[PDB]
Amino acid sequence: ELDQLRQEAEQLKNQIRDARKACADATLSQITNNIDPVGRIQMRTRRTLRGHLAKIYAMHWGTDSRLLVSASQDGKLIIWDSYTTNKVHAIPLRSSWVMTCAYAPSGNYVACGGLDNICSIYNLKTREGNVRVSRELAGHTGYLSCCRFLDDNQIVTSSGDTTCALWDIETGQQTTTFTGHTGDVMSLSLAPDTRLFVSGACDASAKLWDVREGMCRQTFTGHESDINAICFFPNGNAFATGSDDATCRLFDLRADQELMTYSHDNIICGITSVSFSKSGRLLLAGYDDFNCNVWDALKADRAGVLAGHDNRVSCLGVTDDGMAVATGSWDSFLKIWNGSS
Amino acid sequence: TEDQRNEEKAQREANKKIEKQLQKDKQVYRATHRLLLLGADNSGKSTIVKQMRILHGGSGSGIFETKFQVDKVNFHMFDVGGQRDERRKWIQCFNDVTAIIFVVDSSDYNRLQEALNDFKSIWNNRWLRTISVILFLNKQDLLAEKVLAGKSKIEDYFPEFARYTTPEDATPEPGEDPRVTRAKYFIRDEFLRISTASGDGRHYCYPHFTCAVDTQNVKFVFDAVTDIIIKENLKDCGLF
Amino acid sequence: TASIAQARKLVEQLKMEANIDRIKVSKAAADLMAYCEAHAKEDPLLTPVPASENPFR
Amino acid sequence: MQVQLQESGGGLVQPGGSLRLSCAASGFTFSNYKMNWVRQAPGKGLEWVSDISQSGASISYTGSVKGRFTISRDNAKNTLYLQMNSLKPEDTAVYYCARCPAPFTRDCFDVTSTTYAYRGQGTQVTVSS
Amino acid sequence: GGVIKSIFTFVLIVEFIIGNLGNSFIALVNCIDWVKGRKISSVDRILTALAISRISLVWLIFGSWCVSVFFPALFATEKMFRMLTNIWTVINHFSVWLATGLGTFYFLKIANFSNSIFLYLKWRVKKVVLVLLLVTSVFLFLNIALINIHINASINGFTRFSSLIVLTSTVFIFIPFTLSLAMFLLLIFSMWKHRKKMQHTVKISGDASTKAHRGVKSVITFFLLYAIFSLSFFISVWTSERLEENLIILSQVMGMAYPSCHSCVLILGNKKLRQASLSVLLWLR
Ligand SMILES: CC(C)CCC[C@@H](C)[C@H]1CC[C@H]2[C@@H]3CC=C4C[C@@H](O)CC[C@]4(C)[C@H]3CC[C@]12C
Ligand SMILES: COc1cccc2c1cc([N+](=O)[O-])c1c(C(=O)O)cc3c(c12)OCO3
Ligand SMILES: COc1cccc2c1cc([N+](=O)[O-])c1c(C(=O)O)cc3c(c12)OCO3
Repeated sequence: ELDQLRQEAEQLKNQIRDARKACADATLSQITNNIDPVGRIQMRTRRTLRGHLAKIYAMHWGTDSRLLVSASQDGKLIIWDSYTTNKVHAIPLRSSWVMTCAYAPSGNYVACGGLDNICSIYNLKTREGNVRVSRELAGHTGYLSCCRFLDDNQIVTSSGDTTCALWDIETGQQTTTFTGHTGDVMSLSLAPDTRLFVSGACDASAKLWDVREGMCRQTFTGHESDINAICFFPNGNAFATGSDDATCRLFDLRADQELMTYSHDNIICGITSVSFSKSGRLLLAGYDDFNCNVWDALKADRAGVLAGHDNRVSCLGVTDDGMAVATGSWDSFLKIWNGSS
Repeated sequence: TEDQRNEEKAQREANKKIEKQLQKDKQVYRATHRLLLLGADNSGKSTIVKQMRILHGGSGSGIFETKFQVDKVNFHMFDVGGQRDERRKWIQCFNDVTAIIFVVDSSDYNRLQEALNDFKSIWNNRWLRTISVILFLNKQDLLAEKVLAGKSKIEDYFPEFARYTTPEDATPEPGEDPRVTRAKYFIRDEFLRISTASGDGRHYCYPHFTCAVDTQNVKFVFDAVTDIIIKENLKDCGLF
Repeated sequence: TASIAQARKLVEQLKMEANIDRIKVSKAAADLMAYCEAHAKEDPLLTPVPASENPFR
Repeated sequence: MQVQLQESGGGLVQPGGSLRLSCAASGFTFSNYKMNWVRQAPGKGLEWVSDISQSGASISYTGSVKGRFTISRDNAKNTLYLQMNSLKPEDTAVYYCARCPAPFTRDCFDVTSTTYAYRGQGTQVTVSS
Repeated sequence: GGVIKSIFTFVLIVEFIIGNLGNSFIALVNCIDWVKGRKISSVDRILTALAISRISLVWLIFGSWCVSVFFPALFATEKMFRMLTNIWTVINHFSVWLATGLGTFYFLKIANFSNSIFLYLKWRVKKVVLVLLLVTSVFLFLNIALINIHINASINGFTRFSSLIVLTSTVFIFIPFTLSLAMFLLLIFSMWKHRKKMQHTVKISGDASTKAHRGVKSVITFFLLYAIFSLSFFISVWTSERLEENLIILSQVMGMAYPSCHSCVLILGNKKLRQASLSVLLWLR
């Protein structure tokens, strides 16, 4: 009866495709034909943040848009004050292989993870001095690719074991395990309302999970390679996925289908990191060609190029106030980029 | 104001302490070499980690790291065994390693093609084009014990062994049959044909047949690492 | 029976996904239009903030 | 759309026969993806068999299929072909076509993995007499 | 008399030309890479500094020759002579010690010695070369003092005096050169020991090794040729009490030999410069 289930799966997939085709009344490029072009946007490196030894794999901005946490492959988590390019804390890490870092929205805890399979949560505002490992979360049978804090107590971590998870820091145990991805879950982003989160995997898919319920609401397909960068629209009703097919794609939750594909013939490298500006008009995508590209989101025009990194730009993040964009590369450098009037 | 001035002075003092610690860490980091152990499950890579963990000290959760001191030169070996069989995404964490020790079973003849395909994949990665591979053809004793005993001729797989002669260079061990040499160097020549028929001038493959003597293996790793360091110094000096 | 269970889980998830209310592309694209237009003035990367107010001067 | 690779062909064939396995791929630009053929023998793991590059210039095989089998890559029809000459009982296996991970690359790893996204369901080739 | 003078003049013109093309090539290629946002290694920074210093030296020597032929009046003002000598001593000191600093860079990054001092200096190559220049500033000062002492003594009391100052500056260039040659020999010794170790260990070769060997042979050839030529010049000045009436042109050609020949060797040795030279040769054809 396996053949019967396969036939039923094919029929349901065809039905969903037909529903999507019915819902595709027009193409986003048609509605955004009348938009005045964003113009050539040229932001400069306001501050270069040096001090890391090995490559920088992931960075996260704090809610105050001033402190940023950076993970390096040498085993270092540095909390930089972007305004004065001064390092506040330099946490040594047990396992040097770090691929994710998170700043708690409360600005108290810093998360890290990687090839050690463990999400290490570090308390910064301790009763005493120094920075110590507040908690270590184990239970993921794969490399931790992205970890994000919901509150000061709950953290969602996506791992290479084709699984995302929700952890209670105090309990130290998984509360809800999100399964259904076939490939390794690489990037994970939360909605502005921390109710749903969309996770991109290596199976050329993204999935919209409900945090409390624990079920995969929708699955978005369309990429031809690994979705290795995810980022919610500031509205919360769309997201952007960067893949190794050298394409970014704007998927939409309500229509449950792609809206538009940002790609160019010149670029053949995969996209490393994807971030939406505060207004959602700009998609800053990091590429393997040692530079970032700023696309228009509503149109598909390449608004700008953030050249200035020697190696691939591994991490990219816009601040909550949108005033700056930090791009960290494999050359042990993060650069803050800001636009000049 | 005064309070702001005191806060900025404190921030600069913390930054200075962090910079001192980072300078010390940089000294240690440049004093240690990164070795990534890759190979099949039948290959004895874990045996290698244990062999040099209890020979010069070592650290001792997924990654089985170890750190030792061979003639004052620090080495940081590590094996990633806690992950899944998909490796296109975490292998990228090892682009700056000094070397990749690829341990090959070299005694089963069934997974040898799988080993060659893995070697090709490692050799051709954009993130591993600049990384030299120290190839450790392990299980030489078993290779011999099967080659003399007959039973399963190697010619069944890899048909080119029918039209293969022992390389004129050669280096047979004191007591050894010519057939053992031919099989051994045929496997090594398959690996070197995979290595050389690709990017040159950025990374090299160092072949070594693993023996029961541990000191020879550690010496080969040390010598290969020294060659890699000298070659990367040549490249950074623009004399290559 | 692992394949049977995997296929059953796949078809159950696909059934959950199929009967999901879906809005036309035009309406949701217009929503993205409205969000981009309403919040365009407060985006510093799109419209650069004066150096007096920019903290990365 | 979804990455799909449907394989067709394969069946009971007497030893020493020939058979064409056709993998029709949809959902991606067939042109710029190195493509492999991988089989799985019963009671055994997945073994890479052949690979062909984007333009078709580079074709590589294993020892057991060095001269017997051939690989064709029709870009216009978005199809891959494995021609199977002088079949042997050692070839009784489930055959899959694998679009290896990244475009414009030949350094692709997870083609023989236990679980792999861009791999077809496959066709069962039995060479029972 | 006239024949040797004309021969030396033609040799001087050729040295001017090859120095100009070589050093302008180095400076232009590195500046092109810089303005185009390409890689800028420390070795090409030292190459830029060396090329600029060498082109300045070549300009100074050719201006000296222009003064001595096309306007032979300011050459004997007893003040322009001292001024030219002092500027040449300063620029040549900077250039020769920068070449020795490039040698120290190569030695401290490529050589593999087990001695504790070598490792201690190995991790501070920029500090080592900067300290080298700042220290050898004492050699610069003492050379300037000795040249000035000799010129004042001659003025108070010039072919023998010119010979003696030629000898003094030749010594002050021989010291950095001998240090650079000894350091190159130590690097070659490290190469030989490492090759012996890997031959015992078994290792394969390639085309890049062949190119590196060609570069090493070129550098050895240049060092030997310069050593024999400069020793010949020193012996000719010291011994030939005939005063060698045309000593000035010989001094100019010997002074300009280094900034041209060594720039050519550096072009042929550096991988980036070699690729640029091949590209330019292809573009010409
Ligand atoms: C052999 C190697 C070290 C090169 C040596 C070059 C030295 C010896 C050369 C280069 C520049 C030369 C000087 C250039 C111009 C003049 C002015 C003239 O009225 C007297 C000779 C005098 C003062 C030369 C003396 C020799 C000199 C200093
Ligand atoms: C292909 O060129 C080189 C290859 C390897 C070494 C050297 C070298 C070229 C030069 N050089 O500049 O002609 C030097 C010098 C020098 O002459 O400064 C001094 C040295 C050297 C080298 O090795 C250590 O000491
Ligand atoms: C301690 O070992 C060395 C010290 C100093 C130089 C070299 C060297 C070792 C090697 N090597 O790798 O054997 C080389 C090679 C080569 O053989 O690649 C080519 C070169 C070299 C060296 O100097 C310039 O050209």
